[PDB]
Amino acid sequence: ANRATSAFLDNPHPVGVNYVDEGSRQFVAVAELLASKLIDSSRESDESNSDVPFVQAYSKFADDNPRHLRVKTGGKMANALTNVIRSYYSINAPAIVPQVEIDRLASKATVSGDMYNSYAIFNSVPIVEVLSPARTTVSIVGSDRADVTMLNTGAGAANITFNFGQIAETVILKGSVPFQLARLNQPMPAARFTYKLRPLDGPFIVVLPVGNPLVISATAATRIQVPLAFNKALVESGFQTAMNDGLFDIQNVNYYSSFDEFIISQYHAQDGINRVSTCVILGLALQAYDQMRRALPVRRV
Amino acid sequence: ANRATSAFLDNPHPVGVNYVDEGSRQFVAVAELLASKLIDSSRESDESNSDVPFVQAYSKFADDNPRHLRVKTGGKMANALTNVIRSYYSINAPAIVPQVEIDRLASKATVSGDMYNSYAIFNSVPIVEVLSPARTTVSIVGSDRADVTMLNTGAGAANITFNFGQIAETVILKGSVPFQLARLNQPMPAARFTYKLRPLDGPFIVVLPVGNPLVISATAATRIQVPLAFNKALVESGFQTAMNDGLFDIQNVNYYSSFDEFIISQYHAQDGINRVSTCVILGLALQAYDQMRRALPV
Amino acid sequence: ANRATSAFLDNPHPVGVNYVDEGSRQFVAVAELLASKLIDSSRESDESNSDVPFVQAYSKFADDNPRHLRVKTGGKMANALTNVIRSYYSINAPAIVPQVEIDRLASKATVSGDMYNSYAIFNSVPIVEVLSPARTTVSIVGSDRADVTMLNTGAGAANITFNFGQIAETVILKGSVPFQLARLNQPMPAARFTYKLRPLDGPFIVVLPVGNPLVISATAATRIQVPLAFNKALVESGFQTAMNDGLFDIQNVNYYSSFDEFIISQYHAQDGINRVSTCVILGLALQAYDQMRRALPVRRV
Amino acid sequence: ANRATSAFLDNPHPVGVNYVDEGSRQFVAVAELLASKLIDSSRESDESNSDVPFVQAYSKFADDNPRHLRVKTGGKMANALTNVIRSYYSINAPAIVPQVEIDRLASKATVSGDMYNSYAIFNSVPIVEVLSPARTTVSIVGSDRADVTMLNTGAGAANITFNFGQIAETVILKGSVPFQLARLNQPMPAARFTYKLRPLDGPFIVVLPVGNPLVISATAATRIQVPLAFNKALVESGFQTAMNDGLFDIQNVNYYSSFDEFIISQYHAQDGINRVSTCVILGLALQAYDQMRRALPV
Amino acid sequence: YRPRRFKEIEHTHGYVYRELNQGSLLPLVDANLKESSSYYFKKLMSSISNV
Amino acid sequence: MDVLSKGSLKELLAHLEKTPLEEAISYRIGTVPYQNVLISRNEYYNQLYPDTTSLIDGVSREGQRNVNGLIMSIISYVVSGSGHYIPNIGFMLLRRSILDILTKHDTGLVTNNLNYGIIARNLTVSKMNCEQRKRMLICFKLLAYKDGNQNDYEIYLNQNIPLKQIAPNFIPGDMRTVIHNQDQLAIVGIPAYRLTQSTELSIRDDNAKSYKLGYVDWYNSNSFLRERSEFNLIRLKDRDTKYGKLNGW
Amino acid sequence: MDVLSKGSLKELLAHLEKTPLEEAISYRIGTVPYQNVLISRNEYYNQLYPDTTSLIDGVSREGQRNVNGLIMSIISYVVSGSGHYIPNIGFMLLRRSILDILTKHDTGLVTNNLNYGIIARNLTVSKMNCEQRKRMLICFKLLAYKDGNQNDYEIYLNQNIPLKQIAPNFIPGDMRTVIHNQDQLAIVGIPAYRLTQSTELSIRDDNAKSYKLGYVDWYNSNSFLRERSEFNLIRL
Repeated sequence: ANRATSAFLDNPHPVGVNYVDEGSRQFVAVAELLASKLIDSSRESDESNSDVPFVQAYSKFADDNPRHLRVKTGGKMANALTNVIRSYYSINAPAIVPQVEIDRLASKATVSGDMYNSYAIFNSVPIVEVLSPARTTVSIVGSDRADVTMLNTGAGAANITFNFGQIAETVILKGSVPFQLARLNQPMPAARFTYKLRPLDGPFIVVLPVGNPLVISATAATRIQVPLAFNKALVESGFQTAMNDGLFDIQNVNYYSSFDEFIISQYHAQDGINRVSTCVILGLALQAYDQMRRALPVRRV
Repeated sequence: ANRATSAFLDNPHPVGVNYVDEGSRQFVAVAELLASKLIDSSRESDESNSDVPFVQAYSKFADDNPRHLRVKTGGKMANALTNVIRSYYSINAPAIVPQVEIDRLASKATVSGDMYNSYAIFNSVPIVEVLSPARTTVSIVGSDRADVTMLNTGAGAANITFNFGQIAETVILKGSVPFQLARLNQPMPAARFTYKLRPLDGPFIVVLPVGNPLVISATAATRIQVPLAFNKALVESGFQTAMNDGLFDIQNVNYYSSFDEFIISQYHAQDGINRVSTCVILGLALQAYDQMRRALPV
Repeated sequence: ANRATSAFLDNPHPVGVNYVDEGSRQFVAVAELLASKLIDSSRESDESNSDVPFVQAYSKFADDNPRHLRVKTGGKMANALTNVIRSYYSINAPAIVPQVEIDRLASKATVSGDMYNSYAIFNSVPIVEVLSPARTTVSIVGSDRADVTMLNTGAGAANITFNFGQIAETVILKGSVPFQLARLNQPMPAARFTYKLRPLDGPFIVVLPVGNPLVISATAATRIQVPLAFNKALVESGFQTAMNDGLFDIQNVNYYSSFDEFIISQYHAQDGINRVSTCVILGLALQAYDQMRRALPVRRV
Repeated sequence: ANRATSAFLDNPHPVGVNYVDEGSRQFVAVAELLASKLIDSSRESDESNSDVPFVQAYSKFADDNPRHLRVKTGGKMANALTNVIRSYYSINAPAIVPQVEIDRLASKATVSGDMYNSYAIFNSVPIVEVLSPARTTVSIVGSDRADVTMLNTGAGAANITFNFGQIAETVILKGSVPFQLARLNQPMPAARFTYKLRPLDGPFIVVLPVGNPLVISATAATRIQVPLAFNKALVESGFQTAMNDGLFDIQNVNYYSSFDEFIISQYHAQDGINRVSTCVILGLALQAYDQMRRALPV
Repeated sequence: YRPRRFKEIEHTHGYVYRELNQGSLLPLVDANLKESSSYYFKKLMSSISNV
Repeated sequence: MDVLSKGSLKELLAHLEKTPLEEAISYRIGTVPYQNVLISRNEYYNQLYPDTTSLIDGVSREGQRNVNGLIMSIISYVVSGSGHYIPNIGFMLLRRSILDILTKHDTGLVTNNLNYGIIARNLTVSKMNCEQRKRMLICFKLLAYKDGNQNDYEIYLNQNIPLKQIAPNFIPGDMRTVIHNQDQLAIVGIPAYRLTQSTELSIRDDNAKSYKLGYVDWYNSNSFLRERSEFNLIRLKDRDTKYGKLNGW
Repeated sequence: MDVLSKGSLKELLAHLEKTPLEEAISYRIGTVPYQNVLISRNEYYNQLYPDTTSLIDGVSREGQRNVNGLIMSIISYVVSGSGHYIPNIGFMLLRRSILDILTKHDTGLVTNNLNYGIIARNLTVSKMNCEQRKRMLICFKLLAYKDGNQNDYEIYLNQNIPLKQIAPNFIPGDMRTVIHNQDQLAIVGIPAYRLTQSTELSIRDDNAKSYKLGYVDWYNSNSFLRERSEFNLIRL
């Protein structure tokens, strides 16, 4: 009867369909590589007590030698990168970057826009639906570690069906007390604390005894193809920086607590294979954004 | 009415007021730089089957050659680094290390003591107060992810007031079931799963219907100016080690699970901007402490 | 019976009693001279397409050269100037700058430091007190031009007393319709549009008939000793910048629309002669604050 | 409910989207610089008895030598400056001047057209709306100093809502008699003559006692980024000259008393940020127009 | 870097005449350097001793 | 970029002869033409910068499939350097030159019902500069002569006084008029003023500066053609000659 | 500047012998201490920066005319370089040097009945660094030994363990302890390389930095300017 679902999986907004070609991917890859040099040069400048390494690196990134009074922000490369990031997030984004600028910026470094060289593990738990009987209450909280608290007020033991989707590879389940769980139309095993499940096996049935509530903690692992320069720590920081600076405030879009929740949510949708490819490019662009903004701080408190 | 507040935001103890000048900040930056070279040299020593790289690195850090019979404490720099960490945590710490020692250790390397050339994001959720009417029970659990559980036993729907402070930049607010939330003196919108909010634009009201409890998860991000060499992975490891080593065992102080909880709690004091700079310098010292202690365990 | 007074003349808060000696006055005069050089050097740098003129002026002003990847705010000279401006406004504002810093900064230039070389004319019109009979309504609006609207209902020939104080030099009265005005115990002259009055002559009585509201517009002129470098345009612009930045956000203080109302309100209070001396030094400091802040713009919308 | 607004804030007309590139901005800055030297040449003509300083400056400005036969107009630079001003005011005005001519005129001087290296203070008072109950009458008069006259004829006191917009930095309120103003959902303060407000905080409630009328005088200050060569006195004079000369005579536009009212009105549009940049360039051009037309009147 | 100290008499009573104008190379630079570039390049090549 | 660098009418008309219609089409999805958007301009403001998208831009935009859209995409290519997205045009049209589309009857396009006022509003004319407007009037004149609606061209010019003054003067069928024209139609070129690498606020202005800075790099690249230094290396067809004539005309 | 430059107990005690009490006190009214204020630090933040005014800020503050006010003014001069405003002290006490006020019975001042805990609280001992703490304890020991209150000095040190660790090792009556003392008490001094001309957040930190930066210029250009005034005059 009752149906419960994860909050972050509901209504994934469409992603952009622009700047997804070979030349555009080279522009994103070049930006990440040159932004990395910007951070490294700034550290070296501090150690050597000379601004030459930073001035030299900023000249490659921004194609200009800065003046003292004018604030340093990155120039055309920063402008193009910031607007392209907006275009990836939603369809409604203006997408106002010319192709001449993209081609010129992609020619700064000899790098390849390969977004399928390696993989990464994304630990967000997808709970598509949890179907429960009438006298039982189910609440789902959390995304990185989902805690499903279920209480059986009914007279007899109830069966609750778990649907974790088909994208995730491994889901590990732990409970406050040992509990019974098995696949659809299969014998119930002995009560155990921990289960390791393949989400493709099928809907899973859990037995809820009458009495104290049972809380099941869930953890998932999904593998998504990403470039070899992908760094999850830098991507998350860039995602927060972009959200705070107001680059994602577009009409009719969904806001996610992490890039982990964003990429998994788009995966768990129709044409999700194509959506993930765009989201991966957005991830590397966000990684470039974080490195570039940390080396060139503008906001003051 | 009932008031609920975050545990980590209650009674932030005063931080130390010493070793925050330019000379002392250069000492901390030098300590981090030399500690990083110590870790790198040990790795190079293992790879090349020679102790020459480690001897040079330890000689610069400790001003003495390593010896097989003696123990590798780290020298006077290790003692000074431990003492400044104690003074940073609380104002009741002794703060014994003299200035002539601080200046002599800052002259080992040439690094600026700038602590405002970059920024870092701290994902701690400040919930200053959650005002609740009678018959409604509100519980706040967690700091990195704050889960607020509310249920009403009354006949009608209740209004719950949320205050997230004036420091956090954005707060993303996710509920177990769709719920309505709006600012003061604003129409209530249709129920929806997620909300993005700026804590600055006044308190927020959430309509709580009668029935099953509503659990709402909060996530916040705050930008604080930090040095370029800041590393949250290293700082958090150093925070745990210093707490394990008793560097923070001073009377009339509070304790925190992680460094981000410490920096947000001190930010939310009566005048929190005073303590942020001192807390930031403490973070860089803990990063140096973590690298040095891993190379030279005791 | 009824009494009316100008809004800006009510409860003038005390001014600071610090940084009023000869050495502090020399510091303010030095700041104004060097801030002017900053503005001209910025104009020269813009025309010459080089940073040489600005670096020389900033180095003299801030004892440090302009720094890349670091906002240029003015260094210790800017910090000292900003804090003394706050101290001049109110006693509640603290005294933070030490005497050693001021003496060091006062030695940069060779200014005289005299505060009584010249004069300035201020246009704020002081209406200390307007006394009206029981059936007459009186309203005072404005500071640069005061519009006094008076209505008489019933009876006839209500007598309204005007008290313009003793500080103002000349006051000019203009009426919508010709009106009668004369001093105490003097015959009333034929009705005429305008009057020229010396505020020291005494209280002025104006005859107000029934119906037909009569509005009197008053403009005043007051002379205050000021330095030769005093420029009212720069002082007023500096006043607004200081208010916007929050330098005057002190407890138990009064806020004014312009520096004209500030200096006149302090002059009309008790011991106002010694208050004006501090206000003039605040004016010169605000002149330096304006030119320094326009040369270096920190605030970005 | 009666709603009263400032007269100058209504129906801001679209501004021109031309001559805002780097080359065109350099042209306006060159015109300001060369018109300034033209005025100064008159004084340098008086120290001697010759007209060589004026002839020298006119040739630089107009690319032609002055002649006693004809009235000195200004040459190609005068026509370009006049037409560019018209294009700034309205989008319906044609962009007559070619870009090749502008590029040629921009090479006369070596100035850089950076229009965001300074700021200016604008004193127009934005009153978006004043909402009053049925019995009360509210009248708003003036732009530089807003005199709001309110009379209450009902039995009880009235609450009047003031909305000063979200652009002005500070607003100072002075009343004829002491009055009480508090922000929404905040306790009323005692009666005072002067209130200092930050418009971003929220709408303000004013208590109107029954009896004699209450008049409030408002003064506002707004900071707008302008070029360093900006002179507010010179800009205002040029605006009056351009209005008199008929440069602004074009269908479907709004007319303003001063450049203070013009820039604030545009800033308070739906997308007023993009209008302010064009308005600032118009002010610099108007500053050059004032200097040039005074030296060479037609 | 720091300057070396003078004699004690020069520190107590010494004075020096200095000019703070640094100048500019733009008047020489700002020209049509097309024809003079070849002559300047020949002098440039001769400045460094040749193998 | 190459089209925007053409200064004379002879050079522009020669370029439209060589260039096939496929360069006017973009093949990229773009976005909706007229839409109020918030863009990021961090060099000037922290707050997002409001702007309105338009057809005359350096980026692809969605265009109508009819003959009206095809004409508009050609004009947008000439005045802005980038065309529109018109899906599934036949290969016969795409291989034809731009000049053939505007001035020949062999193509199957029917343009007799074209309204010049509607097109001028869609390709916003109040936003174009003088050189862009001159290029548009060249395209309108070529369409009028092919269609016989030369009167409709004149009535349109009489309704707009500034356009009539700056209207290029040539006969679309006589080459002698083209050679005599002294009009300058170069949107991008070598700048006499100082051109920096800073960004601009509006989408049109920022996009135009990208083309301006790109041309300077293209000017100093090896692809640029220097007549005074390599004139003997040029093919006889592409060498500058006084007797060069367009096909027909 | 001269007092903060002394780096040894011998030099500090020698300086206090040659310095009259006039230099310790100041004639500027200043402001009342212990006030929560907002100051401007535009180097770092756009908003105003909170701080609390203290007696060791380095800026003259109002003080009472009792014995405690005079002692607090002396200690502030030693640790911050500037004293407080005590109205109308009198010529009799102004001519006396600082050490005689601290360690002599001929000044006519009753320095007994002095509470070191109250004085330490008023001087914000929790905010001063090791060198400033050391200098404060030196003044306390001199006062205690002159009035025969060595027990009260020991009681104060026992209650404050952090101050007991860094207590000075000299005995006021013995000269051998003074000469062999190895304490470092130099707040300011000529530094190797240089220090950036940048502001600091705290009132104490910024004022202390202003003393360090100006010490180099004061060191080179003080002898002639002081001599011009010293010539043709009699010392107090």
